[PDB]
Amino acid sequence: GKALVIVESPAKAKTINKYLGSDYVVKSSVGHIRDLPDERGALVNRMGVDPWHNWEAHYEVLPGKEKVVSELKQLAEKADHIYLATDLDREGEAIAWHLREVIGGDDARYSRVVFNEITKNAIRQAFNKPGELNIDRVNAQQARRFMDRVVGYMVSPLLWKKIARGLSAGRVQSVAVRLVVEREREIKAFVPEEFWEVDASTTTPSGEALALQVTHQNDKPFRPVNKEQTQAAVSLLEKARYSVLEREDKPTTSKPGAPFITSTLQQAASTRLGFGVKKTMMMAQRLYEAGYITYMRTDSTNLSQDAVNMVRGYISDNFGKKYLPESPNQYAHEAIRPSDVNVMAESLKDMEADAQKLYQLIWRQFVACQMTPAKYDSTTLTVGAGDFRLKARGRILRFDGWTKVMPALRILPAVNKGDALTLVELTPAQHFTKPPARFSEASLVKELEKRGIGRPSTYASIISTIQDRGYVRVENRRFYAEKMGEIVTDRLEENFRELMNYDFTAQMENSLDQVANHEAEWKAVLDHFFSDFTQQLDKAEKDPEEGGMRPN
Repeated sequence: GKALVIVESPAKAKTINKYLGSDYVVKSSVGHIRDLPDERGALVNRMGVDPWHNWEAHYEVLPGKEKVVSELKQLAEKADHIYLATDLDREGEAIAWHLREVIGGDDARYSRVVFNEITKNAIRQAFNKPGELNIDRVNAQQARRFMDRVVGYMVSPLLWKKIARGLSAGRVQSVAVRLVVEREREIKAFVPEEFWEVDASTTTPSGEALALQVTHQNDKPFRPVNKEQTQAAVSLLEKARYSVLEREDKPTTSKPGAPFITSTLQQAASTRLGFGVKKTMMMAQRLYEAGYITYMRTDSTNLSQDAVNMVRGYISDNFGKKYLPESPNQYAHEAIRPSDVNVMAESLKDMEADAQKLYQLIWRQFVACQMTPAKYDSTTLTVGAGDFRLKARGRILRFDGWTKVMPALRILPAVNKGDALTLVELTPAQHFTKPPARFSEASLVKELEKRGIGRPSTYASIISTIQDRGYVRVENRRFYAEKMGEIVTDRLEENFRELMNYDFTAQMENSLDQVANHEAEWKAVLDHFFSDFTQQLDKAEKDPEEGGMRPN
């Protein structure tokens, strides 16, 4: 009679039931239901996957999930049609595939509903228009997991043998570790270069104070490398006559950022709220399942016509016509944004302080992204003093614009060209060049994004995995490569060069994308991967004198 609707969690179940009437019975699977646990039978047994017999797999129902299978199966008969309401990503697709496979029955009896938020409208549309299970996206998800399995299960033994028991290799994890290790070595090997800067304090005809930075001497960039060059220049600057050579006023603006995507949210929540990548995604997931924000795994900065018109309505009524663009901002599945702009952080019920803060961050970025630019009247003064050229840069806020939604918060004095300035004080400053900055949780996420290595569904698992596996650590909010991280990275780089290659790893993500869009076949892709991998693994297993992996 009714329509059976399956979601992956009870939290989602509860929310979505609010928007589905009596023709539907909503049920959670309490998790994922089913999943995995030159051949060597016991290896295939362990992996659940057989690389030598065409990727044939052995899925088993997770522990405690047998009652679940019964419960769903029995519900499945009393219903005329079944709606697989899993999250929209490839993993959600595969979870839906598992539910269908286990429940059984005629395919025709199934629909796969997609939605990027759990609201009255998004739900009514998802079910009005319920499509079919996309086998390609399931295939793309299994390919990824089959290759992750393979690397984890087949490379790890080599590390136990050569290096130490209990070590774990990760196909992409090793690559992330590899970024941290390279940095460690950069920092280690850096030799700072000494250089000085001289600033001069002056006074305007008006008596106003004006600070300057020496930029040139003899029409060439100014840069003493030691105290004596600095002192020589200080003696001359002391005697020179200062005059304004040029005043460059120019209107400048600052634009608001695009709305959040998985990567930029991790960075922002880390940098602004001191939240770690894992905490952010867990809180973001709860906000999403509770119906407060759009889906947290996305890389699209797209905003729907309705989303944009409701925020413009909000800006118009709460800030005013001058904060509202003439036309909506187009920045480019949807970005992460609140589901209803009229819902404030302070009003979330099932959420705690930190998840409210993250909502507030998402809400402000969303509102700010559709507001007008901030306007500043900027000035750049170029001064002349003998053989020297000095500069001063300032700006005055003209109009706050988008910054109005953000919490509340150099102004050069007016001078004219040809104006004389009286030197008040000269202040030399010793400086040293610095090595490359350590990665923070944000810089690392940004780096994985920039290199095409991470994905919205992986960013945080990569970040957390490499730490837990003892390869790198985070202290004073920065990443440090552990010795075992360096030990494993060198071994891996030497014997599994292609596996560790950055471009090859980015290409695997695209090869996966190719499968999801029917541009490649999963098993063919798994075969290509396994062929390159086993030859690598064949060599690495030899003795060091024949090029295999070096021990200890």
